[PDB]
Amino acid sequence: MNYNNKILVSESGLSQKHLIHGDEELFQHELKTIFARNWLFLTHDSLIPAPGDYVTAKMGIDEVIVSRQNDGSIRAFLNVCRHRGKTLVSVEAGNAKGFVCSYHGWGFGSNGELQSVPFEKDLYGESLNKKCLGLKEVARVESFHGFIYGCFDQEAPPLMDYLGDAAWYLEPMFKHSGGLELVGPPGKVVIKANWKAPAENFVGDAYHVGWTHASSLRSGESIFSSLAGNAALPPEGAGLQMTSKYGSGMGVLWDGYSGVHSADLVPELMAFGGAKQERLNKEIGDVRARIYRSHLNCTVFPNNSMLTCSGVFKVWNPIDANTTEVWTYAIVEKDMPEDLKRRLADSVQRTFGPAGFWESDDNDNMETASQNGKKYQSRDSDLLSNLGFGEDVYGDAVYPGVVGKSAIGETSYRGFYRAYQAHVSSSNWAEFEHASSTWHTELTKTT
Amino acid sequence: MNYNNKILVSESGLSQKHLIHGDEELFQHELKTIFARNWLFLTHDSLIPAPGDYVTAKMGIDEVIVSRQNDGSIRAFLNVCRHRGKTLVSVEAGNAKGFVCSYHGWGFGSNGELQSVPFEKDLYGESLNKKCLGLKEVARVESFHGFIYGCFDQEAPPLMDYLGDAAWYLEPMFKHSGGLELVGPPGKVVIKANWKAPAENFVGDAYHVGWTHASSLRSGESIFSSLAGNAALPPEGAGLQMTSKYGSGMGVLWDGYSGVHSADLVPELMAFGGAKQERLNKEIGDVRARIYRSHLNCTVFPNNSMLTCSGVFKVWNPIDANTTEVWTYAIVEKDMPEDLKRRLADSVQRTFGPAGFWESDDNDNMETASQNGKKYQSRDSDLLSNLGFGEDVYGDAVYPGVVGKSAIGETSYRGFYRAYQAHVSSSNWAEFEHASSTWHTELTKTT
Amino acid sequence: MNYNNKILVSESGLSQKHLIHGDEELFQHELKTIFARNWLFLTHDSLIPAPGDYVTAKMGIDEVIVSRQNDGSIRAFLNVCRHRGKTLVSVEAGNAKGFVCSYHGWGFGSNGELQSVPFEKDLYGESLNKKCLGLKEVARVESFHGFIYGCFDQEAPPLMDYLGDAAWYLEPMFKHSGGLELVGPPGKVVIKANWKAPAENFVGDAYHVGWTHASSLRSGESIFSSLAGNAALPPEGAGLQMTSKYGSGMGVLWDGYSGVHSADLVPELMAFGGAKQERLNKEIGDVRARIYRSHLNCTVFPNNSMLTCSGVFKVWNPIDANTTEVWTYAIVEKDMPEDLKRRLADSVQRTFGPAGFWESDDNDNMETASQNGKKYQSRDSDLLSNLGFGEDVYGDAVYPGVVGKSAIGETSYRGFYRAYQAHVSSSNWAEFEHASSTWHTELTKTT
Amino acid sequence: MINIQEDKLVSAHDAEEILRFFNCHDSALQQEATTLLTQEAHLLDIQAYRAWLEHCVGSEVQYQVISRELRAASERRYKLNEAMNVYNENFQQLKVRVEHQLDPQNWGNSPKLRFTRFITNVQAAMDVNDKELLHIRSNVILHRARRGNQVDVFYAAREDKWKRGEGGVRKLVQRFVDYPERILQTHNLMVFL
Amino acid sequence: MINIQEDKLVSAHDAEEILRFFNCHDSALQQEATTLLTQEAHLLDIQAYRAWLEHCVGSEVQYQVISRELRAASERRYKLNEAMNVYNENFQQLKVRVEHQLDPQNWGNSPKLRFTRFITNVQAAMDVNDKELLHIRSNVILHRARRGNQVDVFYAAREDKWKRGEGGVRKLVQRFVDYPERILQTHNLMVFL
Amino acid sequence: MINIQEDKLVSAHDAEEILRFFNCHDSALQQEATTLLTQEAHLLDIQAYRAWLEHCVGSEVQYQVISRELRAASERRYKLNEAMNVYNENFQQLKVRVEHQLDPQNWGNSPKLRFTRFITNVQAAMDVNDKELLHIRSNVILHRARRGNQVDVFYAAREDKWKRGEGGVRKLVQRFVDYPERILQTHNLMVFL
Ligand code: FES
Ligand code: FES
Ligand code: FES
Ligand SMILES: [Fe+3]
Ligand SMILES: [Fe+3]
Ligand SMILES: [Fe+3]
Repeated sequence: MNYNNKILVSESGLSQKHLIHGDEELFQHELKTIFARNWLFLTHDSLIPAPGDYVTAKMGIDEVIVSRQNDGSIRAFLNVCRHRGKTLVSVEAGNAKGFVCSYHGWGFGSNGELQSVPFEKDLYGESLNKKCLGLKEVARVESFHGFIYGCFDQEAPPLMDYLGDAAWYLEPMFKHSGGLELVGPPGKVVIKANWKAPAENFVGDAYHVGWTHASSLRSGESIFSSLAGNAALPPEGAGLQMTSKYGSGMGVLWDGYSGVHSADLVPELMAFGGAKQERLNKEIGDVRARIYRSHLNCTVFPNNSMLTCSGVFKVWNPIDANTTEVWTYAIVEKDMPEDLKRRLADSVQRTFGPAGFWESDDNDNMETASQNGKKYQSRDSDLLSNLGFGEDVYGDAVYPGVVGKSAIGETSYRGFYRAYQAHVSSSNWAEFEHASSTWHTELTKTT
Repeated sequence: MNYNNKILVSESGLSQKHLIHGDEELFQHELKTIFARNWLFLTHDSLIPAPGDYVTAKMGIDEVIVSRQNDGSIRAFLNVCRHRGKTLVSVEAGNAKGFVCSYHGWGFGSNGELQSVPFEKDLYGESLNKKCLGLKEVARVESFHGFIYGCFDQEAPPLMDYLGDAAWYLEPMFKHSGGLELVGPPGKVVIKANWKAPAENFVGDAYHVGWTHASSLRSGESIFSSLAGNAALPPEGAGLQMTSKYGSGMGVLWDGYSGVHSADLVPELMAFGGAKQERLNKEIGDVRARIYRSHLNCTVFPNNSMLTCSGVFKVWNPIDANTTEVWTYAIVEKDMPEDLKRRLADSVQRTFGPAGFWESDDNDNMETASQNGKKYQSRDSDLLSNLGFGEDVYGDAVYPGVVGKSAIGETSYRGFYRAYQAHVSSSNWAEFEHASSTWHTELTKTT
Repeated sequence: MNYNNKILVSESGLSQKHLIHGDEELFQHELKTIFARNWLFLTHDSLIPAPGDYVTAKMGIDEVIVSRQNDGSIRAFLNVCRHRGKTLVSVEAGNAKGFVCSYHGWGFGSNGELQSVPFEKDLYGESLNKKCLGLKEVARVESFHGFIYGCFDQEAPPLMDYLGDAAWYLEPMFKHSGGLELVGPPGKVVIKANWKAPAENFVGDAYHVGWTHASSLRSGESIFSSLAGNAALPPEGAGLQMTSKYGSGMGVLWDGYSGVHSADLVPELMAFGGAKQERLNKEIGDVRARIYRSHLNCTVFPNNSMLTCSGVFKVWNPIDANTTEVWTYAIVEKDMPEDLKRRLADSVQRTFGPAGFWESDDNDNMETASQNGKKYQSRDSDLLSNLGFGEDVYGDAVYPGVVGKSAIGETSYRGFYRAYQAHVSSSNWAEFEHASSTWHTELTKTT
Repeated sequence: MINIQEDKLVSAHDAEEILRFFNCHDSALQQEATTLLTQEAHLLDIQAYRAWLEHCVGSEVQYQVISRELRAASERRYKLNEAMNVYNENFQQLKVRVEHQLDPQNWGNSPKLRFTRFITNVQAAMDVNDKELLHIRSNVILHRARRGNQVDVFYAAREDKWKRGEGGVRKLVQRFVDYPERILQTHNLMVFL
Repeated sequence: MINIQEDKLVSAHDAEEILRFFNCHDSALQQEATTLLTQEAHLLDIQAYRAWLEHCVGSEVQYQVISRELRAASERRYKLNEAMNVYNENFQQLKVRVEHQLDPQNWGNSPKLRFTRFITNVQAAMDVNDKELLHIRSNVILHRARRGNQVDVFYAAREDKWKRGEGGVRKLVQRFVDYPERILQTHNLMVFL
Repeated sequence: MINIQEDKLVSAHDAEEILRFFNCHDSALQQEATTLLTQEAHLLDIQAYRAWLEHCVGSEVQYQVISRELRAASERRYKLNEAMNVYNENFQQLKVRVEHQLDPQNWGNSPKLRFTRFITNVQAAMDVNDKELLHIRSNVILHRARRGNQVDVFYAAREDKWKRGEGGVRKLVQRFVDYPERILQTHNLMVFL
């Protein structure tokens, strides 16, 4: 397939070819144009706070070691020995000054440097140039209020610019709240879906909630429960949708601070978020303080998603076109009481973890939609994302980005796939920029 | 591989390259030139008799919903939602006026029309063109005496013409008997064989019976039991073989009405078939009335097979080059007593179903022959189908088609693979016709 | 990938692209340029000593029948029926005058000839040319002191020439000892590694022993135990490394006749090997008699390895780029007492068999190094084999081949991969020879 | 206990079987049933099919394994055959299958198959009316290995009726299995569950 | 017996549990525990979730399944949360999960799932202090089949505490499972182990 | 009962073992054997390998697991070694394997493996001659999980001999397993069945 010319995503992101969720050649091409080029979530400060602390993470199909250095910085390296290619680290987290390879015993520092080679003097003499044999380093590692992302492409925009207009929406919770911590370890489960299936669902799909999650809403004892079986549609400006240049986007459900949580948490959370909002009104204004305590369903392009308030944090780790390894963490506000932190973390896993009853509602949807993308008669069919098209705005006085001023729509799908097409058909960041110089105009056509 | 030029099947269908049973690129190409082009078995009237009745079926690797409409017709649709591509129906059979998608709740009628979209007025306003959003419809659906077949290619010959000369042989049992019913549900089992392996075996392989099925013949208590261990060869004109233009073919074993059935059914069946034959002598002539009560091992090209009399009905659903999902139904004559119908259905499954002792004899043959097609030294080797070549006739005064007037031979293999080559090297039906204008002459060469 | 031009192995075999252990297209290409071209281990005289005795073996991904003929020779044939391609023989070993196909009953002799076809006269008349329907024969079958190898390429050098300089090192044990026997049946286990991973490890990796096998050395009770955890490095000329034109190579650990064996065998073996060495001093000279009782870790290119003295004999049967079926036999000296033979065979399996505690140390190394070869960021990375480069010699007065006069180094890796590159980029043996006319000069550069 | 109006996912048939075991428990009977089934499984595992028929299977036996068509939970109109019989055998029919297994020309049986059965969750209760009839429920994992690398594993619940026969030995008079996987992924179901 | 200073791979928690069963064995209690668990598994297998709650689960229950992060055997410095709760449910929370299973709009439950559980290695010992409390250990293989060709098999050890409740029926008050596979390959863990 | 001339698929060895259990049954012995094996499996599952050796394995033990070469059912001429020993260990050899498991440089043991064993179909019979010797037959499913997504499941029948030793504790003196899968698909057989 010629990715330079193939229209995988139609103009304005109105539709996508179904094969994008099943074609293995395209999957391999995404490894290059999506995963090796863009910013990918690694970890949180709260998980590697001290010198020597490390975790392993996936970046696309690659595995990296992410290590807190002595100077307080974080560096990340391919988890592959520079000698004969053995996987260096076999655990998920720990604390260490270095890593020794179990094959021939080469020793690398937490800074990636090759520090020791057994019997160096006797075997290699002075022939070994250790300075050139450090672990392959992830070119770029940056933080957004403690959330650490990596990118293999030195040419990428800074993480903050990459978040584009989505940053404004995340800041009340990620920054002005006093900061979040990530509660690990994550749940980990393999699903037979393409990574884009959950990514698109989290970035801008509020339409499915009442029907897909009918049973969870009804049984669950949560604030959004009026939606069960599409018994009721959200109100007026019950919310909005937004998207950005580099693909990230989210839905906003005003005031839904208790999110998916069960009644055993609704009163406590609604008190806690309202109390903080009251304080934030004076610091960041009423609109932004309200955003803080509003439920955001967001995907940070390409494959990191989250539900703020509910506290769900996901990584859709790609395996192949119909296989994804789902990592699920909980996010909590640092200033919450520690007993609340605990209960919230369990509730996140209770609803969206490995045995997450809400998550289970979504699985068949994600799996079959992905798998149908391989079926002969469906490969060239069009998946639709036109809901709300021609009603989006750009450059609003209050809410930035390409915005749909309604709770339910497909605005965020269109922006996610506008960015995805631009990447799949581009050989580098410059080309992506060239292909994106009229991104908002493209998204708001007919309006 | 250039399928325009590659000789996968030699002249007169005398041999086939072994790779045809293992090559995945060819499998993908068959999806286009075999499965998307030809007639495929779906269901029987007896399984969806009332308005609203439906079943799901495979057509190649695609899945379709096959539904009895209010007007008595049958229509079939891809089992894929027109919105984000989720599988619509998760069951095998049922009765319903429509189908609602579990992802966002879109509702489709039994006629494939998009009938309702949740919150249409509030979300889409008048922007949604539902008339253009009906389920993807199977272009052609036709019946042969209650047996329903589908074809995705509007350019295909009518089913009756497609059956060509094979129709004459099937009619005594399918039509003049008063009609057959299909007893469901089918057995379903995955085997590690290429779909062509069982298809070729059923279309024209009587040679294997005495040796492959030695144990079943001996133990089984059946009418064909004299063949066990090749202890004996069939008599004189114990039968014949036939093939047709579009690939379908069968073996005819005169008078073997009790087929593979155990002695607990031989007397009853031999009485029943003989009684009916007596009545049919006056309506269709002695030759055709005898064909009625003669065992036919037939493949309706490409992947539907059957043993009349024995009552075995098979679908070799393709998964990949070395994986096939085998569906097994029983066929019974409508005017049989209902207790006989029951016992015959169990006997079909007893011998050829999931725990079919005769079927088990065939599995290793089908699996290893298919799997060897992937092995390096065997890919370019030639599978032989020359038995009886130069003794076939065309245009016989009594028995139509390309015919070998002997019970055991490879006539039907040659016709099956003459049609298969013509399809694999053709881009459309017109090209297939051009490639088939001398089909019988090709099959009867040297005679 | 253009294998004519792609530099998979750098000059002097100093490095290899990591993708060689993971790329499936290259795996398929190896089937042609490595497995269909070179000599592959089949069996030993001791396993098929009498007329009619046979075994099945893999040759690459193909399976062959290897049969002792009436005249005392051995012939080997593809285990595939010449009719419809069914696997002929389903067992691992036996004794028979012929093989009958379970599909249609065709009978082949132990000499591969098609001898009988059921109902030949009645079905085929005189039309069947049986003389042209014998099983596909392995072109070349030769013995090295009872060890039988096959090659599909009639153009290959004789086995003895193919062993090149490695033959000199194997002869003391394989010939002058009075001969070896192979004790079967082998252990058989599938590992998720590329075949080259164990092959390279056995051909020239002594560096890993002290660290990889730290636990086995320590616990094991063996002669090489001083190495555990790299607590100690081998002495002076504790050994050497060698490689040859056609890829075969080995490490030599002087005097280590008890090898990996537990203390319950060290005294007995050290007595037995020393006693024989004393006798051999007069027949083959002191250097060669010492080689006899020295531990050789050898790979006979491409995928047959062994540890003499320890008595481990391996076949790394290729399945796909990250799957290999490991066969493990024991080799014993024919003149050992039969109780010693028994205990040695069990000890081989105890340490390197399916539940081999030493073998288990190696598995993660082999599996992850292979699997990392598929990971995007590692495909184009360089696996290093430069240890000892610039210190190898050619044409030594005492020790032939390209030789590194040290126990630990990467000499044998460089020669293995010098031959591997030459094969992967050549279309035939002549081209391989053209590409190898300066093989030793290439290996000894900078010296 | 079970009220299927409240316990919405429970079939009437299943609820009837719960009732039979929750009431009147006889520990000795449970032990007897365990012995019977372990011995049966042993005979099958070593492929002593004739011994199995002779020692474990009653003349009046019905040995039945069904495959149920997948239908909607809310389905209430489509009333066609809900299942098919993978096995539905009388003694003679089992005997035919046994002869087929033992025939020296059963090519699929060379090299010899390897079977290993795991029987658990044994429950036993006497029938209320036929004091000769013992209801035994048990679950089986059945592992079949052949030809080097073929491995098939079956899982099922068995609803049995056992009755003392000649010589007073308890023998199987009914086995019923509703096989839980609709599409078999084990090449066939040619094993005695 | 166990000295964890010598038996280097054994955790203190595991060694404590060995001790509780190796001492003072009561055969009758083992049989009672077997009955309890077999009956529990039967109720679950037929999806009688309300019956399970009513007959087998105590009001004070803690039902917990953890997934432990893979760390180095020699790790002694990194002290952050070692595990997460796949399940950590009180009675109300189990009830919510049961209602979710029974809701007619739980689309994933049509067609009806098929469950088969295999309970083995049952051990039982009375608690030393709370003579009302019975420790039961057992292993489970749980087979879930759905939608023709989806098959998921779970394996786990269960550390339970059971106490007699109302009507004097023994009910589950604590279940603890440390799930042995770190990355699930069964689509989810939406089964009651 | 078994006549191997009629029951064509049955080996003489297998028929001899049927006979030993079908005759003279002692329910108490079966219970004792169940306890012994459940406790053994528990010790192994928690990787208390030293405790296993000390409490469960006799000094004179032979611990043997074979892999039998696949040969024709009708083979009667080829008489070479029919099998090989995956394990054929005396006490010292088991001890070496245990030390290998416990060595802190056994890199493959970090992160810590997870084992779960399921023991079923327990049968027990006293030896006719050595009134000290107890024959125990049992089947095992052994689940090994490691490194996130590696899962290996072993299946086997075990023919054991157990004898009371020092302190009168019954210990294993012989274990024999004929491993049913010829080509292992579990990476290795480095587990104690
Ligand atoms: S592969 Fe890491 S030290 Fe050799
Ligand atoms: S995918 Fe079917 S309604 Fe959206
Ligand atoms: S395939 Fe071997 S005789 Fe036909
Ligand atoms: Fe959802
Ligand atoms: Fe057949
Ligand atoms: Fe090694």
